Amino acid sequence: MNLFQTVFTGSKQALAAAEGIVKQAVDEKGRDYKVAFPDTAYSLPVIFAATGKKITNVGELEGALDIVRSLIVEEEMLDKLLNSGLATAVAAEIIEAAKYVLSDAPYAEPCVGFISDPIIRSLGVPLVTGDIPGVAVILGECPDSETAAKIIKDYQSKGLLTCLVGKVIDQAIEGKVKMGLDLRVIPLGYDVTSVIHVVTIAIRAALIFGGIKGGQLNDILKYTAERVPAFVNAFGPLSELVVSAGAGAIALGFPVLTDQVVPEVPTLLLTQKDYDKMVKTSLEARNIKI
Amino acid sequence: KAKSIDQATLQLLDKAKQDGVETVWDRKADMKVQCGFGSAGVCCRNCSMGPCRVSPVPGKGVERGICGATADVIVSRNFARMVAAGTAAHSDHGRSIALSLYHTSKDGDIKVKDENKLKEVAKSFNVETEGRDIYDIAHDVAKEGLSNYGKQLGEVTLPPSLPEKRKELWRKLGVYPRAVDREIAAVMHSTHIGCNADAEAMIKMSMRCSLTDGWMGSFMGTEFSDIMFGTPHSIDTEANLGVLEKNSVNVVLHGHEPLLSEMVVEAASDPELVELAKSVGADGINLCGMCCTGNEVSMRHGIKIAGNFMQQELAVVTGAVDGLIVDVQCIMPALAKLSKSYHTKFITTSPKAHITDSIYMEFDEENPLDSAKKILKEAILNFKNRDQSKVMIPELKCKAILGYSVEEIINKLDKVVNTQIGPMQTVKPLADVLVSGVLRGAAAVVGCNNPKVVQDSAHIETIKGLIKNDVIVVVTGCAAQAAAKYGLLQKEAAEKYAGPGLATVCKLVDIPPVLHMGSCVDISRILDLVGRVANLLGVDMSDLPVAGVAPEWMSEKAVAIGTYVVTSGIDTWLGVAPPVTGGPEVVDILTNKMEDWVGAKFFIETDPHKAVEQIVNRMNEKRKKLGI
Ligand code: SF4
Repeated sequence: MNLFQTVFTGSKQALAAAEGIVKQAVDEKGRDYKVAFPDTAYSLPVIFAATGKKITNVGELEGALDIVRSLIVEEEMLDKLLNSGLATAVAAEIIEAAKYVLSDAPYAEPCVGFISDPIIRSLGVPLVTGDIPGVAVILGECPDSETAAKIIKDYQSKGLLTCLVGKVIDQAIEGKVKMGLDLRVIPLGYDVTSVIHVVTIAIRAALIFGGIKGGQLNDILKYTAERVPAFVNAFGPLSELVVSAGAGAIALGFPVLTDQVVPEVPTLLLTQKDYDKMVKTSLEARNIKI
Repeated sequence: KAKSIDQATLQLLDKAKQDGVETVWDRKADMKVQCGFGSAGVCCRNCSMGPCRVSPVPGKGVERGICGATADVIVSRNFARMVAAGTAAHSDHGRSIALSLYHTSKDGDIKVKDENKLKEVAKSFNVETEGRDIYDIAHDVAKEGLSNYGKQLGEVTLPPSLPEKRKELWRKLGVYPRAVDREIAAVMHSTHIGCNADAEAMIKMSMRCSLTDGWMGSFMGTEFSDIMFGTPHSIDTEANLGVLEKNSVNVVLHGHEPLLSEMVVEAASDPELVELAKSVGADGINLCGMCCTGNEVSMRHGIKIAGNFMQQELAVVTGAVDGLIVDVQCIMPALAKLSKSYHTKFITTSPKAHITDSIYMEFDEENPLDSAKKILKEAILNFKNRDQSKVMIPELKCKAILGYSVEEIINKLDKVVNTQIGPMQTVKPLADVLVSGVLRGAAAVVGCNNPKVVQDSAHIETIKGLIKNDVIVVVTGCAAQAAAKYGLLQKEAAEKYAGPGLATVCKLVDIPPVLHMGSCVDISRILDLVGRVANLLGVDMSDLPVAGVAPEWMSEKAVAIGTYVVTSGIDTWLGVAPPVTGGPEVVDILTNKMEDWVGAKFFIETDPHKAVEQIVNRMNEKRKKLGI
């Protein structure tokens, strides 16, 4: 299975999970039931950026699966791969929205789940200033808790805002990593779809700071690529869904670095086994100056 | 039918009609319906019992020549002789280059300009370098290269980029190369009356001969030219007939051998010659190149390219060419007649290529610079005979970027290498983009023009289709010059013609979507590149999604090139049918059975859009075989 086929398989799995969870939400709560994220002004940010539509009820959430379906075209060209990554991102957002409408408190501490607009505005000032020179999106599991803690604290000591997805949260807790918004170590959630909660940070950064109106998807992608200094460090074995989510990160212009053997793409998808050089490799790949 | 897609070509054809001079198009029209027997390859003249012609349609008419040779035998022998002639042309070019290398000296006209390249080549030839004088090394390297041409005992020396698997496959098949002249002689011997009358064996002998061109003759010529005249790097130039200057002396270098054109370029900066050009009433000296010698001087110095093969006559039709200096190969003899209608001095310089009624000034290899200065002085003095009322230079020229040797490509690829990962100075970024599928493949577009095809149409259509399908294109020779004239050799072309993956790659690496890798002998560079990629991936060259295209080929050299490209394991599309349709067995060998032998085969397709589609499908199926 080559890179394109891996991304397409991951996007289809994300679509299947989104369809299942949306069906569950439709069964339990009804199509008139409200759909929203806590304290946001852009409804579902990824769908709002891609199309301009605001998802307000469960029926509209079910109708948002058509966006995911139309974004998956299985032809081995780079544009289709980027669109398939975006389909995975939209599907992950739909899954997170369904989680919020199904459970009153989908995320428990230390996971924070969705990040509200006021937090985005608070982080915007140090973002453009340079006190936050980048965003380290750490996903998966490191071979040890010690190495995960070392990498996370290396990013933290450099001022980067690091977000954690997956078992790396538990490894960092075992590694005595101090977490919080002021400490710049944000645990999003144990599921892969929780990575969307940092993706919407970039998307809304284009909506708030950039002033790009909803539906101008190419302008949003250009803004995230040229303004948001985010990158992905994917540790541990990578499923097709993880690779598809990484394709979404690449579609947003965010390079993906991993310790796994993957079909490398220069400046976009890079393998770095040496955990002692992963921080420097990511800073170089994202062109970050400390 | 239109004669060309190039507007400057069309304007000069109108001028040639107004001036009452004949062109290659006019002679093609005069030839009318060409002989069917010769077109199918079923005519034989190998002995004076003939001429013999057998039916191109099996089961009808005369079946055998007088000696009993079948249509397949006649076709296979004719094809083999074309391969032998092409191999001879390329090998003679490389032999001259090696002899020039052998005569290099510190204080002479010919020096060593790339010592690192010479040391790497010496490593490839098992020549010691440590603690040695550079010219002693150069002479030893030249001796080894010369031995490759005529050794009768032992094995020849092949470049390290050639995969071990490909060499083992050649040895098992029986096509492993011997000395170049020995293989040419073997082909000529086996086509003699009453020798080889088996099509498969004949084709295998021709493949064996073509390998000595691709991997020994052209390769050594290219690498020694780099050693003596400098490795090409990315450089700007201008292309098409508009580069001629009305108010300057115009000196057009046509042919293939680079030593003469290098010495002419050096002589053009001589203060006495510049002063002489001023004194004859010209603003200066304007050197322009055509065909492969133009490609060489343009790759290494940015000399403007006046035009490719079927434009050579039109260069004279402008009435502005004060001197036309030619060495060997692809020099239309009609130029001698044509220059009578203008003031142009048509100067032959090589004992290998005498042309009747041209001015012969033998280029002296013993004193190359002085000889080049004398020839250039004749061209400059001819400026006084210019008739400015007969001058018409089209205002049509195009910016081009070239100089993409393998070394230059590797240097460009270093830009997209993460320093914390590495390694540097490899083809690894290219291998990565090919394996990931961001690039679907790489295609080489090579070859001449041919009056049978609208000039430059097939080259341009094939190149645009390939780059639109995210296939990166490397170009050589007259195809490269067609791309230069059209405007494809530009960074902007990436966003104008390329597909998404290739556009992203071009933006990241800062290269045009079409890479000009030099002259016809520089096709060896392409081989080198492919080999490196294969050696990096641990596979044979036949496992890669690569292809070669000759949309508008005419020469025997093109036949030899396609043969050795297929024998190396690279599928080749021919835009002009070779004279083999009369032999069904030969057609079946070249287009079907060759894949069993060397993993690649010929594709005959005269429609460029269909050729692009077939190339994409073949690359995709090879990718699926490879798992990428
Ligand atoms: S070699 Fe045979 S087929 Fe050819 S001309 Fe002589 S007799 Fe005829």
